[PDB]
Amino acid sequence: MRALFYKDGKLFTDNNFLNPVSDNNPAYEVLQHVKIPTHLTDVVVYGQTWEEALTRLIFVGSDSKGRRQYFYGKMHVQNRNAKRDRIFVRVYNVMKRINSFINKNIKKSSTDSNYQLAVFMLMETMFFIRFGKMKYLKENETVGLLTLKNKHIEISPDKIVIKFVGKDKVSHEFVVHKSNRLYKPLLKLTDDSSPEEFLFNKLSERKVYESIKQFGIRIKDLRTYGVNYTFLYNFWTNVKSISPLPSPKKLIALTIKQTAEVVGHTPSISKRAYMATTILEMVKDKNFLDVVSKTTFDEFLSIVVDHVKSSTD
DNA sequence: GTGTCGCCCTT
DNA sequence: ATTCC
DNA sequence: CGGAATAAGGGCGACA
Repeated sequence: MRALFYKDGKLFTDNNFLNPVSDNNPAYEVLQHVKIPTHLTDVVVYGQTWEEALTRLIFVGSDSKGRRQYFYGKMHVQNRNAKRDRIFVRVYNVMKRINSFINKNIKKSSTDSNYQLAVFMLMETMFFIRFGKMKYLKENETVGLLTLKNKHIEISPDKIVIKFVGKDKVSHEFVVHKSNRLYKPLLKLTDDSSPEEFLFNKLSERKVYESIKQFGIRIKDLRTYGVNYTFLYNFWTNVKSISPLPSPKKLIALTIKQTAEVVGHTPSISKRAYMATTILEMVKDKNFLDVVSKTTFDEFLSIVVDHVKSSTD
């Protein structure tokens, strides 16, 4: 669709606002259905009907820091939500490969990029930490996995504590005890003598992208997966543990709250942006609780994966 | 090859 | 993404 | 619970 330029209710083909579109351009219908936020500038509106806008990019504008902010139609958003079912199955199906890659590489020297990649994947599948692009470190002092420095790693004789300030200035602490798979290779990777150096000093964005590619997923998919995996573990444990069973509502709520606290974000975003939609609806089915009764977690996980498989298509 | 940018899209 | 409503 | 408002993340291919 053609990008039209918006000024004071009016649409133009050029960014200098010298060439107006016709009064019957279909994007004017779009403007009847959406509010252009007053805080955005340099607004671009796509030339399309409202029906076409439902599934597409509608408009873009610059916020006060000059960032381009994109607004999408409701069906685009719904189609986005629907993907999480598929992502959840896909990661489950590739986890054994990821663990095989970790185990193969985690015995190498700490200066070997393959070792570092192994430790990156292990930390990620254990803690679901965000990728950590350098750009937000520079722009906002934001730390994620790739931008961890030795300063963020605190070594005690019993434990290792990873603490850093991540997206939206939300502080995070993850603890790695002596008995953890991760403890030895993390202790090995960290350089106490160089607080300001990156932990993953032989990695880069490109090198991470190239390595994750072999598993058919992105790093953020490991986070989507971990949220669901964690919800399911908690759901199972809850059904199995709490003496008088809470109401349905109360149980889902408790499970989300627990899951969101492990992951480090709000219950609201956990459900809105991470939980697979089919998982959520199957957990409302009162016929489901009985299936849970006498499963192992893996049997339980395996039934959920199968139901999500046959319900995504 | 590297570090960054610019666009798109997501949380 | 958090916050607010 | 849900959703509006707006801030700031990730993914990917191209530029310097």
